[PDB]
Amino acid sequence: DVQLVESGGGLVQPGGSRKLSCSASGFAFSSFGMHWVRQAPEKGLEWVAYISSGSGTIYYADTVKGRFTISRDDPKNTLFLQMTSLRSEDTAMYYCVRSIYYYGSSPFDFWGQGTTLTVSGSDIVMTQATSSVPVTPGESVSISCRSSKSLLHSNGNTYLYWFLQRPGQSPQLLIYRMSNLASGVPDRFSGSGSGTAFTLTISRLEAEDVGVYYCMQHLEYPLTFGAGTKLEL
Amino acid sequence: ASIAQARKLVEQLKMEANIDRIKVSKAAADLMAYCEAHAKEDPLLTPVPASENPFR
Amino acid sequence: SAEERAALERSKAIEKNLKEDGISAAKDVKLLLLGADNSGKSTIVKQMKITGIVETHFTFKNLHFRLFDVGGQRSERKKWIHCFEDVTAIIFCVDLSDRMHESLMLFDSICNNKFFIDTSIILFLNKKDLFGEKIKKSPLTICFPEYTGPNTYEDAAAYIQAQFESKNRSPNKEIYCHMTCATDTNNAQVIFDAVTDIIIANNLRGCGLY
Amino acid sequence: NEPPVILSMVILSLTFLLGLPGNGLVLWVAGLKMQRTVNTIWFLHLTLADLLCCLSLPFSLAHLALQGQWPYGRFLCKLIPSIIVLNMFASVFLLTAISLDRCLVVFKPIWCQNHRNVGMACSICGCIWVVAFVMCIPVFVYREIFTTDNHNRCGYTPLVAITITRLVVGFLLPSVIMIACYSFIVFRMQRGRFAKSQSKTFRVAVVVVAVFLVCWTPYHIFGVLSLLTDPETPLGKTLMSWDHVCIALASANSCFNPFLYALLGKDFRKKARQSI
Amino acid sequence: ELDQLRQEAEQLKNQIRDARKACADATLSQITNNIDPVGRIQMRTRRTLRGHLAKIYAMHWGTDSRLLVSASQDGKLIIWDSYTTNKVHAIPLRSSWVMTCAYAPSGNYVACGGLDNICSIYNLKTREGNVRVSRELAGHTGYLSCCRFLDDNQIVTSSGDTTCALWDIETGQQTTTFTGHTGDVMSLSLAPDTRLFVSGACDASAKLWDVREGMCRQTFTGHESDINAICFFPNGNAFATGSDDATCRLFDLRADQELMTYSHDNIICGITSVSFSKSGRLLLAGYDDFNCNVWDALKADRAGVLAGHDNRVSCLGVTDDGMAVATGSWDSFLKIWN
Repeated sequence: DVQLVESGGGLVQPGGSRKLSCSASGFAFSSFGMHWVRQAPEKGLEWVAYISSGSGTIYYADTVKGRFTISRDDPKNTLFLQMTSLRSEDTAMYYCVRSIYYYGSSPFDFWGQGTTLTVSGSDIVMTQATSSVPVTPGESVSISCRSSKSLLHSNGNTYLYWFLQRPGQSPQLLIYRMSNLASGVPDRFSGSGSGTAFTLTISRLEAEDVGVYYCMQHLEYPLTFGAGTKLEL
Repeated sequence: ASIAQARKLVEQLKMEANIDRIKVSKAAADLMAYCEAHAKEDPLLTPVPASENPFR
Repeated sequence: SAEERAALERSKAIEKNLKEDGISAAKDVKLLLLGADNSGKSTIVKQMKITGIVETHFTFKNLHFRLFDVGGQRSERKKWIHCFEDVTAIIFCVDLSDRMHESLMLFDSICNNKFFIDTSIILFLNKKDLFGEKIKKSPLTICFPEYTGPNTYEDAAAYIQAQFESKNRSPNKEIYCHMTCATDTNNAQVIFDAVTDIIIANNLRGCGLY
Repeated sequence: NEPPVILSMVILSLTFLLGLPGNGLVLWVAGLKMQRTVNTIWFLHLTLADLLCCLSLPFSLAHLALQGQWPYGRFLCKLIPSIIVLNMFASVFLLTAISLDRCLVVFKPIWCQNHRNVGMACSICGCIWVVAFVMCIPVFVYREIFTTDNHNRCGYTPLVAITITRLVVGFLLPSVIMIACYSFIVFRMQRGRFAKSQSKTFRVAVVVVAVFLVCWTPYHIFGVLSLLTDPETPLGKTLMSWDHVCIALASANSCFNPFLYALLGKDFRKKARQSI
Repeated sequence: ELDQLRQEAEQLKNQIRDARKACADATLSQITNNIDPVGRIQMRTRRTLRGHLAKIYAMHWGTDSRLLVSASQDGKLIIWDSYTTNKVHAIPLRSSWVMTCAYAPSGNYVACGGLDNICSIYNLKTREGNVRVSRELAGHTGYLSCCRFLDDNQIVTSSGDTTCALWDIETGQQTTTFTGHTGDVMSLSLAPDTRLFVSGACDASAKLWDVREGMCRQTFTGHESDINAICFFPNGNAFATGSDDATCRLFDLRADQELMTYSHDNIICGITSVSFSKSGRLLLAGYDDFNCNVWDALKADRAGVLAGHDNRVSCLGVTDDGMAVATGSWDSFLKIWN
């Protein structure tokens, strides 16, 4: 089926360079926009770069512009990220994400596997109040995520995303646009909110629902992730 | 050949001729009542202001 | 415009794809093939190389001919004949050996049709030698009661050509006739030259100078 | 109010009043009502150039009424009698391109079906605009201001080369190409399926050529004869008196063009009738 | 025994005609004479969708009153966004001889048919991102004229070989077939409850079927030429059929006869498409005379005209919520009025 295998990560000396490849198969790579998301060893996710379908628009983060660059090879079905001048804070495990956009689409639906890379002002501030909650099976847990600005656009759509990252796996999209349940997700997951304050409700929590939950906004680039509320057994 | 076709045609006619029919006046009355009752919710015969129409 | 810009980009890309597809497909030469049943249509469609509609496309002298054999639709013509307009020409095939009153009626019906008031007809007459043998065996007055003259092959052929060609009335179209026996490879040059003449006429009409 | 100049105002007024309605209506129809076939682009660009000429006609009226001595700034006389030349030469070159297309769509029917689309016509029209703009630079750079009297008039190798270039690229190639092309088109229509025709095509070709050659030739004749005849003499005074009539005829050709090109396209005639 | 059967058929037809005549006591015009007319209806073009390059033959509205699918002879089937005039999908067809299109109520599938005698179903919500041909229903010997999605699993199609057949997209087999028409069936419309449908044949007759049992119920013959379009009243108890005789008529299911005729002296072109309004008071019909006329369904008089098309209008459709109307024509331009 759909497969996104990426490789090319390893021990890199400071000040060097490394070239990463994201091999894609099983889907039409030509019409899909690809992102790049990294995750610190003890911190949350952090958006890095973005390439559109047809290599139209390219964006970079505040700490990423100039050093990094994102390119794709549509006939070869690969996504490339040439990253240069590695500082000490660039260590992470980089993911590969497909985010096709149209009316009613489901961006960030499929995530890659990840390659470890052991290296030797007006943005929307989106924060989760609580960073750790203890839960038990059979109970209901609610996670909240406040946004600095109003995420409700004039067209009636609010851009809030919810992700779950199970231990040892990759994040899986659960709720897109703060109200729509992604395909394959069990119906017990629900989301709500109003303009600034958003909340996600989990009913009949099970042993497979343990992990860390993140909130994300897509109103404008750059994209800011939440602190990440961790729910443990 | 033609015998089967004639039998099918006469069977169809017999089965069709046994349909109950209401008066025309009652049908006209109920069409008119339906047309009048839903007159408020009709963005076409009653123009909608530019504030409340998506096709601005 | 927050993320609808990607949707706009996608719409523009597929609009460009549609435009490119239309420009690429506008270069094809379309031809409509008609005629009575068992009149040699299969022979000619298999003679220039290569269930409802059967399309036989081939290339000759840089002209991509798209020939549509629509003889498989046994239904009312008037409900689907209007979609075959804008065609370059209509090929009409008639069996000279046999099935002639029906051919004349069909030619009269298809030549005076409302949608085909400007499309010229390329008329073919195969099975010439079968007709000559039949003339040597039986007179040509059997098919046409009102035929008077010598009973030679050339006379009969010219008379049939005149009867077929007299059915048209529109000044803007002409009927091209040719003789064939189906044992020949000349059934492609005639279509080519007729199509070139029709192209010149259509271009002159479009420029307004004609 | 001398005859040679009052006639110039009469011709300019009739040309304006016959062209602005016709050019405006034809432009509106070809821009919105009509589709984007290959042949429509030539008419669109020709009507654009003729509307530019008609809109620059009031500048000519003001110049003739004041006997020169433009009261505006330098930039106005640097602009107007350069856009005028650009409009006239663009009209001439688009007429030549229309003739070339008319021969091409006939003598090569096979090629003109594969490699013939709207893009080629648009590129050719852009090339015409570019070459006209490039060729109308000398009148823009060799412009000078000289009062020499009570009022400040506008005027100016400097004159022989520009006159020869204008006459060549406005008279020889256009007329020769047009005549040869229409002769070839008439000849080709005498072979078969066209014998009933060749009576209307010949008339159209000859009337178009006659109008083109009666509307433009005096202008070049007197432009050269001014270089041949010295000034301050009646031979030259008559020339400058009739130069206004020559310019009036040159403007009149612009309004005459739509009535011989746009309105001969019966479908366009029906579309314009429906629109009006 | 042929003569006896013919006599029985003739007397049955006479009895049917007598019963239909007996139920008529007062016409529709006689009862709606004391109501106020709707007045002049001014409709203006709000959006224009210019994507097609050939003659547009069919179109359908989305169940959310926002998406729209259009099919043309160019061999493509584009999905339109009504609110923003964007294009979401461009599906290339196998055969360019297309005469119908349908859009699934759930929004997952899009049908297509034509001179190729095969109904093709396409899958929109595919995991790989592209649209793939899910099935190819091939059981007809004649051109398919209409097809409507009953649900995501079964679809009913009308064919030009004097037959209508209910299909099963899961296995691709004709579950039920409807026969009885003498000529080509060029129109089809489904009930609001999807429990029964009617067909309009080329022999100037209209029959009432039901999908479950699979047998004709009632026949309505009042026209003089081929019927080109048909559509139910919103209540589901009446329908209007437009023919080539330059007239469209209103038939009543319960009365089983005509109600009114919608004809004008200055009208000669035949009807190509008929549709109703949300409340059923306005009946918009497309004409071959280059214009679309808005007919008052109860007063039987023209309330306005929809002019602005350069060719014959092939299809027309009102949104599910009644906000706007869309018309497609042979000049490859699709217009939204409001």
